[PDB]
Amino acid sequence: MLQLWSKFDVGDWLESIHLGEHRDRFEDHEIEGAHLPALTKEDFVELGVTRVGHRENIERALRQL
Repeated sequence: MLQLWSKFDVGDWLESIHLGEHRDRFEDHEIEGAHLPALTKEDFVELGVTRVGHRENIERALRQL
């Protein structure tokens, strides 16, 4: 479950939803599962998720969780 994911698990989840291109930068920023729901648009841009569609897919995958 989400709250228990390590930074590496977050990276694997990103890959599972076809956003693996962002895992290295999420890993470098030590993003863990518990952090995901609170990340803002600005945090995502800082993590390099600059495409609106990617951010929308991240949110959609979080809701589906």
